[PDB]
Amino acid sequence: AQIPVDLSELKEYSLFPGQVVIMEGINTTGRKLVATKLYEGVPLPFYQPTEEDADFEQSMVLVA
Amino acid sequence: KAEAMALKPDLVNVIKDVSPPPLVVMAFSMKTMQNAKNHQNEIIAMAALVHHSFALDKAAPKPPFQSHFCVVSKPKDCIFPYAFKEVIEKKNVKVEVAATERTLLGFFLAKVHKIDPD
Repeated sequence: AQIPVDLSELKEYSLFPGQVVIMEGINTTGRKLVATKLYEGVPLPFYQPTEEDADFEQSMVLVA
Repeated sequence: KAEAMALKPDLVNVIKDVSPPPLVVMAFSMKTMQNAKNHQNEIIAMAALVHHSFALDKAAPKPPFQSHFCVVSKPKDCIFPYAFKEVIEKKNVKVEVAATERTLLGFFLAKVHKIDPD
Protein backbone atom coordinates (compact mmCIF):
# COMPACT_ATOMS: atom_id res chain seq x y z
CA ALA A 1 0.00 0.00 0.00
CA GLN A 2 0.98 3.64 -0.55
CA ILE A 3 0.38 6.62 1.75
CA PRO A 4 1.42 10.30 1.57
CA VAL A 5 4.01 11.49 4.11
CA ASP A 6 3.93 14.92 5.76
CA LEU A 7 7.37 16.23 6.74
CA SER A 8 6.41 19.54 8.40
CA GLU A 9 7.13 18.26 11.93
CA LEU A 10 10.39 16.46 11.03
CA LYS A 11 13.52 18.30 12.15
CA GLU A 12 16.39 16.55 10.34
CA TYR A 13 16.04 14.12 7.43
CA SER A 14 17.65 13.06 4.15
CA LEU A 15 15.54 11.18 1.62
CA PHE A 16 15.89 9.85 -1.92
CA PRO A 17 13.55 7.63 -3.98
CA GLY A 18 13.96 3.91 -3.41
CA GLN A 19 15.35 4.24 0.13
CA VAL A 20 14.23 1.48 2.50
CA VAL A 21 13.34 3.38 5.66
CA ILE A 22 11.65 2.99 9.05
CA MET A 23 9.51 5.93 10.16
CA GLU A 24 7.76 6.74 13.42
CA GLY A 25 4.78 9.04 13.31
CA ILE A 26 1.08 9.65 13.79
CA ASN A 27 -1.59 8.27 11.44
CA THR A 28 -5.06 8.90 12.84
CA THR A 29 -7.17 8.78 9.67
CA GLY A 30 -5.17 6.08 7.88
CA ARG A 31 -4.71 8.11 4.69
CA LYS A 32 -1.75 10.33 5.66
CA LEU A 33 1.28 9.95 7.95
CA VAL A 34 2.78 12.87 9.87
CA ALA A 35 6.37 11.73 10.33
CA THR A 36 8.05 12.61 13.62
CA LYS A 37 11.15 10.40 13.81
CA LEU A 38 13.43 8.96 11.12
CA TYR A 39 15.62 6.07 12.29
CA GLU A 40 19.22 6.25 11.07
CA GLY A 41 20.62 3.51 8.86
CA VAL A 42 23.13 0.91 10.05
CA PRO A 43 26.08 -0.29 7.90
CA LEU A 44 27.55 -3.81 7.41
CA PRO A 45 30.48 -5.05 9.52
CA PHE A 46 33.97 -4.55 8.12
CA TYR A 47 36.17 -7.31 6.73
CA GLN A 48 37.88 -9.39 9.41
CA PRO A 49 41.63 -9.69 8.66
CA THR A 50 43.39 -13.02 8.99
CA GLU A 51 46.91 -13.64 10.26
CA GLU A 52 48.28 -13.70 6.70
CA ASP A 53 46.83 -10.28 5.82
CA ALA A 54 48.93 -8.57 8.52
CA ASP A 55 52.19 -9.90 7.03
CA PHE A 56 51.84 -8.04 3.72
CA GLU A 57 54.17 -5.15 2.90
CA GLN A 58 53.61 -1.64 1.60
CA SER A 59 52.04 -1.35 -1.86
CA MET A 60 51.16 1.48 -4.24
CA VAL A 61 47.98 1.53 -6.35
CA LEU A 62 47.11 3.79 -9.29
CA VAL A 63 43.55 4.56 -10.37
CA ALA A 64 42.31 6.20 -13.58
CA LYS B 1 -27.67 -7.47 38.50
CA ALA B 2 -27.42 -11.14 39.53
CA GLU B 3 -24.31 -13.27 40.02
CA ALA B 4 -23.60 -16.91 40.86
CA MET B 5 -20.69 -19.34 40.78
CA ALA B 6 -20.40 -23.05 39.98
CA LEU B 7 -17.60 -25.03 41.62
CA LYS B 8 -17.03 -27.44 38.72
CA PRO B 9 -18.00 -27.45 35.01
CA ASP B 10 -19.78 -30.74 35.71
CA LEU B 11 -22.56 -28.83 37.52
CA VAL B 12 -23.84 -27.22 34.28
CA ASN B 13 -26.44 -28.82 31.98
CA VAL B 14 -28.35 -27.74 28.86
CA ILE B 15 -31.93 -27.53 27.59
CA LYS B 16 -32.36 -26.31 24.01
CA ASP B 17 -36.14 -26.43 23.36
CA VAL B 18 -37.21 -23.16 24.98
CA SER B 19 -37.87 -19.87 23.20
CA PRO B 20 -35.24 -17.12 23.62
CA PRO B 21 -36.04 -14.03 25.71
CA PRO B 22 -36.19 -10.46 24.34
CA LEU B 23 -33.03 -8.34 24.42
CA VAL B 24 -32.02 -4.70 24.86
CA VAL B 25 -30.56 -3.04 21.77
CA MET B 26 -28.72 0.29 21.60
CA ALA B 27 -27.72 2.05 18.38
CA PHE B 28 -25.44 5.04 18.81
CA SER B 29 -23.61 7.59 16.66
CA MET B 30 -20.88 10.10 17.43
CA LYS B 31 -19.12 13.17 16.01
CA THR B 32 -15.40 13.94 16.03
CA MET B 33 -13.33 17.03 15.29
CA GLN B 34 -9.61 17.00 14.56
CA ASN B 35 -7.36 18.70 17.08
CA ALA B 36 -5.60 21.58 15.34
CA LYS B 37 -2.51 21.42 17.56
CA ASN B 38 -1.35 17.81 17.20
CA HIS B 39 -2.34 14.16 16.91
CA GLN B 40 -5.84 14.15 18.41
CA ASN B 41 -9.44 13.75 17.24
CA GLU B 42 -11.81 14.78 20.03
CA ILE B 43 -15.43 13.75 20.59
CA ILE B 44 -17.96 16.60 20.53
CA ALA B 45 -21.35 14.90 20.20
CA MET B 46 -23.21 11.61 20.71
CA ALA B 47 -26.72 10.28 20.13
CA ALA B 48 -28.17 6.90 21.10
CA LEU B 49 -31.44 5.05 20.50
CA VAL B 50 -32.65 2.30 22.83
CA HIS B 51 -35.15 -0.55 22.60
CA HIS B 52 -35.79 -2.53 25.79
CA SER B 53 -37.67 -5.48 24.22
CA PHE B 54 -36.18 -6.78 20.96
CA ALA B 55 -37.57 -10.13 19.81
CA LEU B 56 -34.82 -12.30 18.33
CA ASP B 57 -37.16 -14.91 16.82
CA LYS B 58 -39.91 -12.59 15.53
CA ALA B 59 -40.32 -9.66 13.15
CA ALA B 60 -38.50 -6.39 13.80
CA PRO B 61 -40.40 -4.01 16.11
CA LYS B 62 -42.06 -0.90 14.69
CA PRO B 63 -40.87 1.67 15.69
CA PRO B 64 -37.38 0.20 16.28
CA PHE B 65 -36.80 2.43 19.33
CA GLN B 66 -38.61 3.71 22.42
CA SER B 67 -36.19 6.05 24.22
CA HIS B 68 -33.23 8.16 23.12
CA PHE B 69 -30.79 10.77 24.41
CA CYS B 70 -28.22 13.23 23.04
CA VAL B 71 -25.16 15.09 24.36
CA VAL B 72 -22.92 17.92 23.11
CA SER B 73 -19.78 19.73 24.25
CA LYS B 74 -17.08 22.26 23.29
CA PRO B 75 -13.55 21.01 22.57
CA LYS B 76 -11.14 23.34 24.38
CA ASP B 77 -11.36 26.83 22.92
CA CYS B 78 -14.74 27.56 21.29
CA ILE B 79 -17.74 28.67 23.32
CA PHE B 80 -21.42 27.81 22.91
CA PRO B 81 -23.48 30.48 21.13
CA TYR B 82 -25.23 33.03 23.32
CA ALA B 83 -28.53 31.79 24.84
CA PHE B 84 -27.89 28.18 23.73
CA LYS B 85 -29.83 26.81 26.70
CA GLU B 86 -32.63 29.28 26.02
CA VAL B 87 -32.97 27.91 22.47
CA ILE B 88 -32.75 24.36 23.82
CA GLU B 89 -35.67 24.81 26.22
CA LYS B 90 -37.50 26.90 23.60
CA LYS B 91 -37.67 24.05 21.06
CA ASN B 92 -38.32 21.35 23.71
CA VAL B 93 -35.52 18.90 22.81
CA LYS B 94 -33.97 16.31 25.14
CA VAL B 95 -30.36 17.48 24.68
CA GLU B 96 -27.98 17.34 27.62
CA VAL B 97 -25.27 20.00 27.35
CA ALA B 98 -21.83 19.36 28.85
CA ALA B 99 -18.85 21.61 29.52
CA THR B 100 -15.77 19.48 28.75
CA GLU B 101 -15.05 16.15 27.07
CA ARG B 102 -14.59 14.40 30.42
CA THR B 103 -18.12 15.26 31.57
CA LEU B 104 -19.50 14.02 28.24
CA LEU B 105 -17.65 10.71 28.62
CA GLY B 106 -18.87 10.33 32.20
CA PHE B 107 -22.48 10.97 31.18
CA PHE B 108 -22.21 8.48 28.32
CA LEU B 109 -20.72 5.82 30.59
CA ALA B 110 -23.41 6.39 33.23
CA LYS B 111 -26.16 6.00 30.62
CA VAL B 112 -24.54 2.85 29.22
CA HIS B 113 -24.30 1.35 32.70
CA LYS B 114 -27.89 2.23 33.66
CA ILE B 115 -29.53 1.08 30.42
CA ASP B 116 -27.32 -2.05 30.38
CA PRO B 117 -27.65 -3.00 26.69
CA ASP B 118 -26.92 -6.47 25.36
